[PDB]
Amino acid sequence: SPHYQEWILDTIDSLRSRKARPDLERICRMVRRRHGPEPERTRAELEKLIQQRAVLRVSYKGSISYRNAAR
DNA sequence: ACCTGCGCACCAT
DNA sequence: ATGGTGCGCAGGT
Repeated sequence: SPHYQEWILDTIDSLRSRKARPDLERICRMVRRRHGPEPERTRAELEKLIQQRAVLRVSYKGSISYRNAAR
């Protein structure tokens, strides 16, 4: 889908907005419920966003989080 | 189960 | 100091 990048970035923003860690599990869970795709597909799309440096994967306070690079 | 809301301690700069 | 972050809950669907 052409909207997948926006789906993931909006999900990261929404998890930050409710003060929840944007980890892989919550990102995949929210994309599935909002839009349909299975976690395997969201994992693959997220990896593309990391290679494009649109999303940053960081370790923070002992766990991995994903950051919207535009923010 | 599912979801959102949030105070404030924590962390890099 | 700044100014973003998310634990550990409360509370609703």
